[PDB]
Amino acid sequence: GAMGSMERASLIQKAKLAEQAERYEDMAAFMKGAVEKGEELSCEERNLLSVAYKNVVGGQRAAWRVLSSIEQKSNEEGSEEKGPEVREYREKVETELQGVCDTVLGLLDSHLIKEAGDAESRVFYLKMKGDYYRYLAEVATGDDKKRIIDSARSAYQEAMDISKKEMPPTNPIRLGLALNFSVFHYEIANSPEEAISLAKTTFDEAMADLHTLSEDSYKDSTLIMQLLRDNLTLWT
Amino acid sequence: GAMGSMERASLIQKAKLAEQAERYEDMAAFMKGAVEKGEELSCEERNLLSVAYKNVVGGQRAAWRVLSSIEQKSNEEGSEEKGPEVREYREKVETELQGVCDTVLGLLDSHLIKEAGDAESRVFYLKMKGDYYRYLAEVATGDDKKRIIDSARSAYQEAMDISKKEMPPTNPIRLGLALNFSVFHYEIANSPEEAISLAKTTFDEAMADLHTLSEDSYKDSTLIMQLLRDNLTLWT
Amino acid sequence: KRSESGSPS
Amino acid sequence: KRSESGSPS
Ligand SMILES: [Ca+2]
Ligand SMILES: [Ca+2]
Ligand SMILES: [Ca+2]
Ligand SMILES: [Ca+2]
Ligand SMILES: [Ca+2]
Ligand SMILES: [Ca+2]
Ligand SMILES: [Ca+2]
Ligand SMILES: [Ca+2]
Ligand SMILES: [Ca+2]
Ligand SMILES: [Ca+2]
Ligand SMILES: [Ca+2]
Ligand SMILES: [Ca+2]
Ligand SMILES: [Ca+2]
Ligand SMILES: [Ca+2]
Ligand SMILES: [Cl-]
Ligand SMILES: [Cl-]
Repeated sequence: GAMGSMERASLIQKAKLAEQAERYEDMAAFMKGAVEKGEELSCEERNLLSVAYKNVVGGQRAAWRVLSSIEQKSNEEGSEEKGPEVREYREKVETELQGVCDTVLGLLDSHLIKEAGDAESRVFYLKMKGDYYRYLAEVATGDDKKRIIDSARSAYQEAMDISKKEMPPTNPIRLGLALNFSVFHYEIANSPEEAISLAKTTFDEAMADLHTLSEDSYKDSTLIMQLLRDNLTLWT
Repeated sequence: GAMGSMERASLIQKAKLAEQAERYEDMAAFMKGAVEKGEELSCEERNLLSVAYKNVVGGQRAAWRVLSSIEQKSNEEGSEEKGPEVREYREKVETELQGVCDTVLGLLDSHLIKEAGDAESRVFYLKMKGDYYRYLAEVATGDDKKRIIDSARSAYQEAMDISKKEMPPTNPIRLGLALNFSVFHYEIANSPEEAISLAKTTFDEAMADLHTLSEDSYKDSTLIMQLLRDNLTLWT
Repeated sequence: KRSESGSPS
Repeated sequence: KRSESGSPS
């Protein structure tokens, strides 16, 4: 596309600059360009891709929630008729959000996942696939919602199976995957007990493996473990 | 343009929704559409236009400063050569910023200012003209900079002349104009003494008129007076 | 209050 | 530290 004429290394360099400038739309466009060069991504590059799109979709999700809340209040009894504008604008934001999710899922399918053979890369991409289907699920309604939910579940499950076989219980990718899958269970799949069980077992198995880690790795793992703990406190 | 098919009232309604959702690019596009309907703007609508573009250009200015700082460090002695990418990306952001400023100045010239006859509207628009020329001046270099600086000065001066004749010293528009013109003097025009004198006299003349105001108007005026005071403390 | 998911770095 | 300008409302 528009980044076809720019060197891979220049795209990565500019993605890092965009991050520093908090220009996340630009960062995402640069990283999309880098992916489309067709080479596999390094660990650092994978994280740049994730940071970029997470921030973009994050703003869209926050906006969608604001607009959805206003729309829901408009349909209460006693609320005055204000015309189609709230629905229209919520739909506009929703369509843009779905577009970003579709873009990410497209990159994963063409061809990041199929070329990812190492556990660290494959789990990372399958987790991302689950996350972006989860974001689609947040705004979906009806039967389409069922299929989207199943797609998220399937991606997370494949990632979980690999992570349990190939990574230690303290591995930050494994921990972040378990965290997000537990959120899926609680917030999307109407399965709070599964969410709680997953978070608890993940936390406890990580706790038992902390003794193997360096100071720096200990910091990395315990940061994510704290998020599991925070959710468990909210949920119980 | 793209908003040509949407009702004026619907554009205003959606601008307010966009503000609530912190979607300032959308807010600006809606307000541009509203202006292009060709009717004059109410006080509330003028404030929506200002809020929208202030937030858009604000993000661009913050990004530009980050990138300019990196670029300046790259040209220090001992700094390793990293290629054209920093300059290129700074130029990209700069061009987008200049585009937004040009859009605002275009709306003011076609035809907001010429149709504005009341002091509140005319001063508001002339202040905006000064502000957006000031933002252009921040990124300008050389002789072009001189002309841009003069354009900012001229707009602010016309606004000041009207405000002094037609508005009380505590009027929030008058106060905000004096504040921004003082910033122009200090940050753009290399005239710190003029900045200090303007801020001091503005503050003192407002102080002396506070006794005429309601509780609510007192709050409005004193908020802006505090900004004058904050700058004076920084500058002296 | 919403559940917290991970934050990329 | 930069000078503060007004904030629209
Ligand atoms: Ca090449
Ligand atoms: Ca009623
Ligand atoms: Ca309406
Ligand atoms: Ca829809
Ligand atoms: Ca139970
Ligand atoms: Ca402990
Ligand atoms: Ca609790
Ligand atoms: Ca009409
Ligand atoms: Ca060197
Ligand atoms: Ca380079
Ligand atoms: Ca330039
Ligand atoms: Ca002096
Ligand atoms: Ca006092
Ligand atoms: Ca001082
Ligand atoms: Cl819309
Ligand atoms: Cl660029």
